[PDB]
Amino acid sequence: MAHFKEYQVIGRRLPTESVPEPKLFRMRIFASNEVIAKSRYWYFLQKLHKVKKASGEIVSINQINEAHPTKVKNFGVWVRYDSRSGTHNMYKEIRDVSRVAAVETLYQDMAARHRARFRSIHILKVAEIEKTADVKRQYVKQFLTKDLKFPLPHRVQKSTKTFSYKRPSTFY
Amino acid sequence: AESHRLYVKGKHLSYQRSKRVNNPNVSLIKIEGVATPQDAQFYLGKRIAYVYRASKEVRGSKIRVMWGKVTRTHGNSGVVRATFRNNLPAKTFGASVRIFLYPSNI
Amino acid sequence: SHRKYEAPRHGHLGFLPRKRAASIRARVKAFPKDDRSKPVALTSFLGYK
Amino acid sequence: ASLPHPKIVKKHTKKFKRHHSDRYHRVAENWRKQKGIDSVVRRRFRGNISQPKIGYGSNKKTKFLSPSGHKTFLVANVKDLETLTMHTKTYAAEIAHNISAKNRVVILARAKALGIKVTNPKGRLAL
Amino acid sequence: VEPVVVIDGKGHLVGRLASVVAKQLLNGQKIVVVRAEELNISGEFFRNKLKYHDFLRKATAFNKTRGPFHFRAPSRIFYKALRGMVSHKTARGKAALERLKVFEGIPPPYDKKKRVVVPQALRVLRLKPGRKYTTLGKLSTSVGWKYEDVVAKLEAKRKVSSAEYYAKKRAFTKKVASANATAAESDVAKQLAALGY
RNA sequence: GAAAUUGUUGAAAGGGAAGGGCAUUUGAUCAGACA
RNA sequence: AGAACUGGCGAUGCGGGAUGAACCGAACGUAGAGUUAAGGUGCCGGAAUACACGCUCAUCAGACACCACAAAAGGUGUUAG
RNA sequence: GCCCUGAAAAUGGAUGGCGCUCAAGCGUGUUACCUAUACUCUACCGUCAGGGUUGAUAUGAUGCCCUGACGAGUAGGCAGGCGUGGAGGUCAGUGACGAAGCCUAGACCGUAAGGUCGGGUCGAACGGCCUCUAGUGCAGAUCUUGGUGGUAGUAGCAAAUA
RNA sequence: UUUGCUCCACACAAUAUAGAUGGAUACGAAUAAGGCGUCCUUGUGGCGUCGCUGAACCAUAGCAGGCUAGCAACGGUGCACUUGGCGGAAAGGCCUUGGGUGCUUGCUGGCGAAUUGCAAUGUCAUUUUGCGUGGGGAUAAAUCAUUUGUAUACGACUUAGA
Ligand SMILES: [Mg+2]
Ligand SMILES: [Mg+2]
Ligand SMILES: [Mg+2]
Ligand SMILES: [Mg+2]
Ligand SMILES: [Mg+2]
Ligand SMILES: [Mg+2]
Ligand SMILES: [Mg+2]
Ligand SMILES: [Mg+2]
Ligand SMILES: [Mg+2]
Ligand SMILES: [Mg+2]
Ligand SMILES: [Mg+2]
Ligand SMILES: [Mg+2]
Ligand SMILES: [Mg+2]
Ligand SMILES: [Mg+2]
Ligand SMILES: [Mg+2]
Ligand SMILES: [Mg+2]
Ligand SMILES: [Mg+2]
Ligand SMILES: [Mg+2]
Ligand SMILES: [Mg+2]
Ligand SMILES: [Mg+2]
Ligand SMILES: [Mg+2]
Ligand SMILES: [Mg+2]
Ligand SMILES: [Mg+2]
Ligand SMILES: [Mg+2]
Ligand SMILES: [Mg+2]
Ligand SMILES: [Mg+2]
Ligand SMILES: [Mg+2]
Ligand SMILES: [Mg+2]
Ligand SMILES: [Mg+2]
Ligand SMILES: [Mg+2]
Ligand SMILES: [Mg+2]
Ligand SMILES: [Mg+2]
Ligand SMILES: [Mg+2]
Ligand SMILES: [Mg+2]
Ligand SMILES: [Mg+2]
Ligand SMILES: [Mg+2]
Ligand SMILES: [Mg+2]
Ligand SMILES: [Mg+2]
Ligand SMILES: [Mg+2]
Ligand SMILES: [Mg+2]
Ligand SMILES: [Mg+2]
Ligand SMILES: [Mg+2]
Ligand SMILES: [Mg+2]
Ligand SMILES: [Mg+2]
Ligand SMILES: [Mg+2]
Ligand SMILES: [Mg+2]
Ligand SMILES: [Mg+2]
Ligand SMILES: [Mg+2]
Ligand SMILES: [Mg+2]
Ligand SMILES: [Mg+2]
Ligand SMILES: [Mg+2]
Ligand SMILES: [Mg+2]
Ligand SMILES: [Mg+2]
Repeated sequence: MAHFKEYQVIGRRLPTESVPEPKLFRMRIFASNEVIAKSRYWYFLQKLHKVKKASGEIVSINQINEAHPTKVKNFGVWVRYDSRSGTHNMYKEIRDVSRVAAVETLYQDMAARHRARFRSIHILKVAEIEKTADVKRQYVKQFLTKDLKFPLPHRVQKSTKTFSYKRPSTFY
Repeated sequence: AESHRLYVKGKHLSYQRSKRVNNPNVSLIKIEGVATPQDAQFYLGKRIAYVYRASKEVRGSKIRVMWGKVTRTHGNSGVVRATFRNNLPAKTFGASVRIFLYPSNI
Repeated sequence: SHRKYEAPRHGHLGFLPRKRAASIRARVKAFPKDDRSKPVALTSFLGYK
Repeated sequence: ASLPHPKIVKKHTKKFKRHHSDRYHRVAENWRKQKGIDSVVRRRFRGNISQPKIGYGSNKKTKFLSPSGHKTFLVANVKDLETLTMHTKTYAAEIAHNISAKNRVVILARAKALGIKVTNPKGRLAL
Repeated sequence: VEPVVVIDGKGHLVGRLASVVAKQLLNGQKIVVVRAEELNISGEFFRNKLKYHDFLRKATAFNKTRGPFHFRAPSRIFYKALRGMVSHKTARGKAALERLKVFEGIPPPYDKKKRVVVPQALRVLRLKPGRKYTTLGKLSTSVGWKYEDVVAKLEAKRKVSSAEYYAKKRAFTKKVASANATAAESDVAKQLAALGY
């Protein structure tokens, strides 16, 4: 659904006489702007509490920035989704440099592999896998062998003009 | 010397148009060596001449010219729209055209 | 509706058009495969019926 | 020699010819409105002839001005012609079609004297 | 850019060569395409063969003469892909098409005139490596074209003469380089360096 | 002494109809305005 | 075939859906300049053979609402769970 | 999930066509770009509204001036107009030095009905303006009467012995 | 049929033009591989180097390019000759010899340019044809009518006729 930021959103049920100071619940929400983010918040609260937005208020909204945006990280990702004939839990591992980047490729992947649009997914948890060897999916492990190296065979230069006078070479 | 060219080579391509409706009042011009709208911004305002020939001599010549100006860029690949004194004939879609260097700003 | 009884078409579609030839002298559309080992000779001959 | 005026704009020079007036002789080009129920013209489908309608109306300023800037006024004799004696920057005389040859030279003469423009001096001219 | 552009068909993808050729024509660029027998179509040989027989069945039921025409030649296959991308029943379209010439092999004029390529339709630059594809020459012969052998023969002949031409030239520019060499390290030379030459 | 329709002459266009709309090239033709 | 509420077509062109009464967009005096809708931008055709991550190879692949159809059931094809 | 089997109809044939395979395919994301009689600004037409202006000594008070907004349309309603035959009035209107009519990819006015002029033909009458009046406007009605085509130099003009 | 035809030459007239305006600048083959240089044991060889676009290469100064002088080179190039050879895929074009002649911006000189008035394509290309001029060259046939019947509805076909 876009290029994500991650938000803390904090909300509560409106105060009353016999209950001032209602409890205060927070969610981390991945969305592209704060309007989508406050909406997602109410979406999920109404799956957990007796509230709706008409009887609650957003207390705070705050964008959370990646702590080490240029440290490569192995993410564990947990997702719930809906298929055409049923709904299902999944665990994926993603390797990127920020939760935000991680979540963007997830939704991409879910769309491409499973045909899940944004409406049909629930991020249940996104967490940095600290020690390797608790990294579980091979398509990632592959990339943490010692002294890793690889070529990119069959190089494809982009032409800038419609006619060439050479005959390209895919060397690299 | 051998070259005397003081203009940029160019080509009459289309009228401004829809899928199914054209508008003779605006002509579309591809300019040699202009690949992008940024490149094409240079030529905005430059003057175009479509130079053609005829059998009847007129003011002592068998050569005639339809004059116009470049007015804005067009799309992403350095094509340009232009208007003329009189709309270009349309047998000329694919005919050559001359983009001068005046009015100059360098 | 469908014939009723099946019967083979009349005449051969490989001899169309059934127009008059472009000349009395029918053309030799094809000559024998050449075998350059043998002596030179004609491969056809003109006559009258 | 005519009152100065803003550039005359005509909006629709092309004649509004009746539909199919090109298609059967029996149909004159004179404008006539389609009233048929199915008619492409009346329904105004892309591609067919325009119909006359009030947007085409000319600038109140330049209306009735012919190219020179004068309105034309039909003239049958000197007396008619003299109704324009204080209006030569603004109206121009046209000599009526049924005015005689000899009677045009009188009119043509007086018009010259009064500085009145004449739209068709060459008529019936004894050349 | 140049008055006539000669494209070496070999290793190009039919419909992508077609799409750019049609365009150049429409903009007034004369084009001649050569070695159309060495053209490619993606998809393995059988598929395109099947596709072609699909083409073959279409004909005017009352008179096969007025119905769609099936040209077997690799150049005419190619022209078909082209003509299909040009509003060819208009005068502008006819005009465009006259700017076009398509050949099997590289016949005179063009064998001594340079030919170019079109990278955005170069098979080796477009098809994922691994994917099966089809040579036009072979596709044509299987649907009737009669002259692969005699193109092959002429080409092989032509290719001999051009390797000579080449050998000579490469020998002439070894000298020419042995010139740009004395001249090196001279005043005029480093002066030209300075200005990027 | 209209029109349909016809002969001649002149000009023009015409790859399975013709005619029409917006627009310009070309040709032919013409008004006005200038002092 | 027959009812309910609204919105339309009929009575209405215009842009889109190739095509089409009813769908999408948008309702019309004569025009200039600008910006858009719905819908598009390889070529036909105005507009990126743009960018990015995946998936897909079909000896009857697939390709955009209304819409011009396909099902049960199967696969040690391949993908992710 | 994509792909494959499951998957049979009649003229040859349709993701609109060409064609496309790390797509020009399918899912999803991000920019840019094209273009409606729509939106914005401006001119001009007309409609509706709200103002202003009898003060001579010049010309429309149904006038003139300022301002705002609006404009689809069958059946149908109303309005302001164009055109014909005839009638009262008027212009002491046009005309044998050529009325009327007719012809004219010549001109000009009008959004239009139409109006005006030139040239050619012609031969005896005719028109502007205010009014009055109706047997007052045609493309259709298998409309009426007359005239004329393509069909076409075509079908044919071949029974009864010559 | 009132001196016709054809190739070369130039002169005038006309008619065009799907669109000149420095140059279409020649290996082949591979792409999970190649180009070039160099050596060698000549090979699926050693060694070097290059790419990452033609953003190149070549050409390019002079009244649209005038008139002139000189030097250094002996190089470049235009033209018309002439020598030897190559190319049939549509060769109709490529290469080579030799003298002649022009130009040379390789370098250094003398003169000229204005008024086209502050821009107006400012005209420099290549199609086809027509009329005469004189330098070469060449001096037919088909059709109607007649006729055959290997042919035929009519045309057509096929024969025959100094
Ligand atoms: Mg963090
Ligand atoms: Mg049967
Ligand atoms: Mg014959
Ligand atoms: Mg009617
Ligand atoms: Mg009807
Ligand atoms: Mg209807
Ligand atoms: Mg008579
Ligand atoms: Mg004519
Ligand atoms: Mg016109
Ligand atoms: Mg609705
Ligand atoms: Mg009804
Ligand atoms: Mg409607
Ligand atoms: Mg449409
Ligand atoms: Mg459709
Ligand atoms: Mg097409
Ligand atoms: Mg385009
Ligand atoms: Mg872009
Ligand atoms: Mg659906
Ligand atoms: Mg599966
Ligand atoms: Mg399909
Ligand atoms: Mg398409
Ligand atoms: Mg996509
Ligand atoms: Mg408008
Ligand atoms: Mg407005
Ligand atoms: Mg209305
Ligand atoms: Mg009246
Ligand atoms: Mg009357
Ligand atoms: Mg009466
Ligand atoms: Mg007429
Ligand atoms: Mg006039
Ligand atoms: Mg007269
Ligand atoms: Mg008269
Ligand atoms: Mg009489
Ligand atoms: Mg009255
Ligand atoms: Mg009546
Ligand atoms: Mg009527
Ligand atoms: Mg009638
Ligand atoms: Mg009728
Ligand atoms: Mg009627
Ligand atoms: Mg009748
Ligand atoms: Mg009759
Ligand atoms: Mg007869
Ligand atoms: Mg007969
Ligand atoms: Mg009989
Ligand atoms: Mg042309
Ligand atoms: Mg190497
Ligand atoms: Mg080597
Ligand atoms: Mg080696
Ligand atoms: Mg180079
Ligand atoms: Mg010089
Ligand atoms: Mg050729
Ligand atoms: Mg000098
Ligand atoms: Mg001669």
